[PDB]
Amino acid sequence: AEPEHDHRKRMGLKMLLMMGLLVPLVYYMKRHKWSVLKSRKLAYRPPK
Amino acid sequence: YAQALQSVPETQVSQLDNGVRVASEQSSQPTCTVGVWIDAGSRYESEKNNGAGYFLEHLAFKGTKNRPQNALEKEVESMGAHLNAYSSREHTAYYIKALSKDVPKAVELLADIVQNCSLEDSQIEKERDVIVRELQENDTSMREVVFNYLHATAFQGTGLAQSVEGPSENIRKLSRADLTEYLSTHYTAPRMVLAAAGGVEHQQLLELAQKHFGGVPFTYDDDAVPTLSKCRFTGSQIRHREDGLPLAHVAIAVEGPGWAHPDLVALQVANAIIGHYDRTYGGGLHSSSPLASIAVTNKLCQSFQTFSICYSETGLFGFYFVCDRMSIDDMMFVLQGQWMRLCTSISESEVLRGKNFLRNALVSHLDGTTPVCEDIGRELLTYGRRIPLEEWEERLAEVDARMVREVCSKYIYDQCPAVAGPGPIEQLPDYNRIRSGMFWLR
Ligand SMILES: CCCCCCCCO[C@@H]1O[C@H](CO)[C@@H](O)[C@H](O)[C@H]1O
Repeated sequence: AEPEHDHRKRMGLKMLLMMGLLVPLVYYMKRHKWSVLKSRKLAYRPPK
Repeated sequence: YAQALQSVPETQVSQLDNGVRVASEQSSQPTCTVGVWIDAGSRYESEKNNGAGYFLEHLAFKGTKNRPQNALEKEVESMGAHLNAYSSREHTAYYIKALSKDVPKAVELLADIVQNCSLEDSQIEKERDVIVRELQENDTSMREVVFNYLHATAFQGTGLAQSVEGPSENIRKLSRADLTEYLSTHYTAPRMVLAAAGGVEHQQLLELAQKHFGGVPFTYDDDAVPTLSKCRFTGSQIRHREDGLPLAHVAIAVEGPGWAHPDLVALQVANAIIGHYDRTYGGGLHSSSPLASIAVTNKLCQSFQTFSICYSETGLFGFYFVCDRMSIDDMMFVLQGQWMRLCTSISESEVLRGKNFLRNALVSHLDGTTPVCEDIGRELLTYGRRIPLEEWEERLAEVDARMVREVCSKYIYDQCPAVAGPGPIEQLPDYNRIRSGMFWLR
């Protein structure tokens, strides 16, 4: 019914490892660019 | 020319058994200017000490114990001599300009100030409110607040970050004492220099100084000069926004090498390439300085200036433009593009001029007596001795293209800059953007 089976799974393995590796990288990358905001600091200084 | 340089008299130098270095350049000019240049600035202050040196400046002239206000003023005015001075973050100075017929008198006056300021508890309290006011005037000069803010963030958390005038709180409360405390701590011979230029002859100077500067060192501290705590640079920004102003100010910069370092020449040559603009120029045809040309073609700004402000062991190599609310972006875009171009694909045809333009400055850097004195004063204080035009020449007369690149790129490429901007700056893109404007998609 599905001759792929074995092929489809060895493939599933390889995909899972990429997701594992790829998301954390882009996560660190996303976190990196943003930091400039997350860390940012406002202040209001009317001359009164 | 080369001969003109070669025939430029040497600058006599000699230290006292005291520690003071006395240097000068004898010319002929019936006039001249002499003054002392201190190894003291705001950099040397504390969180509570900061402002002293400035509070101090505003009293330096108002009289000494040996001769009160009414007199000091009267005695100088009366001899047609001019007494003026200043103080930065690492460098203060007081100078007088008279007829070289008064080296001895001037010299005495000088000393009497850097050694015995009245510090009249009654005068102080007055200047206190004079500064607090003068300070609120320095304020609306958005051209200066911007630089201050630059330093602030550039060297955030360090001695440099503090402004040369200081917080209003400090000024509102510094004590007759603190001032004295600041004076007797930094105004010492080892850190001071007595320089001059005019018809004055070295010897008459030395003696005169050696006579009124009767300082005496006991311990080893007195005789030694303390090195300051290094200042950490920080790629960061600070945005003082207010669409209420007519136009915006921007200043971006990377950390500089510091006096001692040679490259400050190649680097000084690069800035000569991007130069500066100012709506009163006549030049949509300006030689290079495309930044200026572009600034004219596309109306990018009211003006801009390239600068290599440096200190003992650090500095700031950047640029600053004044622009309308709407052309902030392109301007920054175009400029930041020039730095890259500068250190990624410069040309000989460029550096050649660059040099020349510098040499012409390099020389007019010494137009008059007051200014010359300024060099001797500084040079010694920051370099160690004096650099003759004849020298500066070579130093910057052997900078080729590849040299500019190698350096500029060494100090600019992919570095985290420090920007500052007051005024209507909504259009100025985020840090990340100006950041990735630090690497060329070579
Ligand atoms: C977004 C993450 C994508 C992960 C990559 C998909 C990997 C597919 O890889 C596949 O693995 C099979 C098993 O060895 C091979 O037979 C196929 O030729 C190969 O293309």
